[PDB]
Amino acid sequence: NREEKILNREIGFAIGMPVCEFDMVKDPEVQDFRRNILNVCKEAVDLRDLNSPHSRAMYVYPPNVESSPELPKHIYNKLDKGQIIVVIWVIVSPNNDKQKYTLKINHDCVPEQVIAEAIGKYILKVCGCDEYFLEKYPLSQYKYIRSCIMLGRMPNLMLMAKESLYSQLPMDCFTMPSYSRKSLWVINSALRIKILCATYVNVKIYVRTGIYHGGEPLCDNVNTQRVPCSNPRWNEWLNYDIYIPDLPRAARLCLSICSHCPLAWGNINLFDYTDTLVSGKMALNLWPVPHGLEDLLNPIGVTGSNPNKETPCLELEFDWFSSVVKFPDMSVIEEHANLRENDKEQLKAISTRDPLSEITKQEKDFLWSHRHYCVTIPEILPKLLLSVKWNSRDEVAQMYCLVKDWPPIKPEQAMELLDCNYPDPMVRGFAVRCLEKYLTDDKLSQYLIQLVQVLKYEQYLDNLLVRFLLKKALTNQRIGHFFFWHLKSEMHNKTVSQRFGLLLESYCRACGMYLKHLNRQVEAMEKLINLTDILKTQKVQMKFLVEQMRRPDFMDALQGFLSPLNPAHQLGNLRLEECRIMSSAKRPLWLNWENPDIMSELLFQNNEIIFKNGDDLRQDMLTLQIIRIMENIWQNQGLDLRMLPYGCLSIGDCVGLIEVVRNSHTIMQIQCKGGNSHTLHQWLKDKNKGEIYDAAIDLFTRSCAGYCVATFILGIGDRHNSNIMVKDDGQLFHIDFGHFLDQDFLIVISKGAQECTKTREFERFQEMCYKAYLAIRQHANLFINLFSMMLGSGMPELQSFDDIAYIRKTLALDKTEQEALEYFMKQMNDAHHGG
Ligand SMILES: Cc1nc(NC(=O)N2CCC[C@H]2C(N)=O)sc1-c1ccnc(C(C)(C)C(F)(F)F)c1
Repeated sequence: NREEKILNREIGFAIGMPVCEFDMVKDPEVQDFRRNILNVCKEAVDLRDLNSPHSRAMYVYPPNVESSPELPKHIYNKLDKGQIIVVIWVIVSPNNDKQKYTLKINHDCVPEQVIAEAIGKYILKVCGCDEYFLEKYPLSQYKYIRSCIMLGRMPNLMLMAKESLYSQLPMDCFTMPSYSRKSLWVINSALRIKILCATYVNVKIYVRTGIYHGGEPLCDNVNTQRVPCSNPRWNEWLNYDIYIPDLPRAARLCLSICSHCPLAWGNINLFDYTDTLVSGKMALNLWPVPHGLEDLLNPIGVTGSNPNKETPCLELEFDWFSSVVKFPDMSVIEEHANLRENDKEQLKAISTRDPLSEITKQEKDFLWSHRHYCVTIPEILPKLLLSVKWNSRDEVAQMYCLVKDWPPIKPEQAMELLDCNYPDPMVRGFAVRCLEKYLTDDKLSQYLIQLVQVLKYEQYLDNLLVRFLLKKALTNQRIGHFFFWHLKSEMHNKTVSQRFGLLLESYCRACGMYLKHLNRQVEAMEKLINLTDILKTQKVQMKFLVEQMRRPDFMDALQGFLSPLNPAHQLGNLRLEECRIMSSAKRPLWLNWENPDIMSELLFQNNEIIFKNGDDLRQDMLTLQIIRIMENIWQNQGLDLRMLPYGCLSIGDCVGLIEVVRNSHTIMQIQCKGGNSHTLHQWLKDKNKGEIYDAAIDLFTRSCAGYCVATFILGIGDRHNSNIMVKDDGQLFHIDFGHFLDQDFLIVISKGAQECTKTREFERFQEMCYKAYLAIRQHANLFINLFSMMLGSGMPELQSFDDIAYIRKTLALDKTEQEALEYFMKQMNDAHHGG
């Protein structure tokens, strides 16, 4: 076929695993997933082609927008009576002559008004990248115009006739592949499950078991007798304290061959995606030794079986009811389940506490009793759920009248419900139902790294989170682009390869034309991915890389595609001269691309990117996104702390891409230390003289107050002279993040004086440093939720809550607002010896 086979090899390249290899998968829980049940995502395509070509265009080019419509008061003061001056680079002649035009327009206007003033047949293109002003959003909402107003930059916006884009987007529609087309509450018996034997036991060995719903034990942890290692003929019908109807929906039984150190752990759902209590013999390969865990079991893991079949396999014999028993529908459960001194104040004391606050059982019973009032205060839902034992049918039934009827909570609050705890299929249903309705495309863009890692927390392959993420990826090629590259990064993990290959190929069938560009991205990456592996010492390196991009096969894949950091950055022919290799630890690729846009000179004549291959960049993105929200809740309250949360994307295993800031000058190891202690201020002064000397100092403090407290609140690592850089408008920021939660700058704030503490400018630096954590400690629930969502990300730092206790220490969440003022002051006056 010319429509089925046209796509099934492009897909095999854009995932790296042939669709044939997943056609031959014998596991019954893949074919049911891939069938038309997910292919209702074609409705997403129906959404993206509803009103052609405007709907198609808004799909293909996603606006980059700020989540804050109303411009803040200080940014409003950054404007001349709330007015921005923008240059319009009209092109009319067929030649290269450009007719520019300058306009003074109210910052609350719209691209339609810009079109009307400059002169609907035209669209505004950001001059130097394929950023397009298309939909009816205010000018100041776009990140380009908002950043222009913030930095006082001169905004550049060329005019292009719409036909130059409407006719530049060939259509590519959706063709389906060949695969297009008792009750557990009436039994009376304890949980009685047999261990047969282990096929590949490794050298009194016993199976330690237990029922878990979360990290919470659901009964006594039944064990086996101590058989000899040679012949593990267990054959034991272990009797669990858990009565079978009491088994909850997500109650994966946890095996542990234990020599009480677990030789091998493994989770197995006590249900399945069709709500069937697993029966019959089951030979499952067990997962390797727990990663940094000395627990009695390892419920911190994935359900199902191990794809690697060389691991010790244990044989099990589940319940034999001589029939099939199904978990009741939610209607039957719901039918089954069918004051101001502290009953209103203690509740608010709980709600305002972080989810990491260990709720006492004496207070868990208080939370449990006031179900009828905790429903009125929404932000307590993450804590009411933990106030319920999953040992019981009646307890969980009582909750299912609450979390199903719970009024929706704010999206950053509903993102905690998708962690390792809260593993109920309906808790995550509520979390995703809130995340769909309230989360916006740029907040989703920030939080997508979190949402990808919580696919692994839902127990079946056809989640509702999968549906949400796929539908969003089929409407913007930023959710699509970054979702695709997140999954491609997490393909190399065998644990989630089965999920993520199917998810990827579900996306590669309905993304559209972008797949080719996506392939051209992947191809362009896999040469660089190859190139780095070829590379794994500079002049030979420089000439080798020049030779390796001058070849026609290499130069073909490395030209005319889009940046994996920004598809709006239309990469053209490589600037062969300005591409080099650093003398760094992993030797990343400094790569420069000329802009095929006619007028490259406005934003940037050339596009610069760092290509790291060897270091994980999920923690780097985690730091940069925490920085982004911290800035957005500092620069929305009027505390004009200035910083740069820039682009970062890990494209595979420990391989990724970083947008170079060319404005930010050399590292301070040379820009300040010259690879004397007065170099930084002198260099900043000689590069900024006159009446402009205010901001170049004024924005330095606001660029050092917000990063001394960010490196504090999140416990970020050491700040060497090779880790910090500085712009020329006084801005500085940190670039080499990574692992965390584990004076030259002083004289600049005092404007060159060798004595700084006595100065008033140092005092204002302190008084904005304090206001920095005044609101960050007011917004701690968001940060705790975000940190908690990355526990199963595989990051070596976020393994358990014992590491998120570090941010608890740094923010001191237990103390009162007045008492927390001196908490930072102690370490702050310890760092610089007085303040
Ligand atoms: C965001 C960003 N902007 C840069 N800017 C220049 O390097 N510039 C700016 C122009 C000249 C050049 C220079 N020598 O000054 S670097 C950088 C960055 C971000 C993250 N990690 C790194 C490295 C180099 C430490 C790593 F780890 F990748 F090797 C760099």
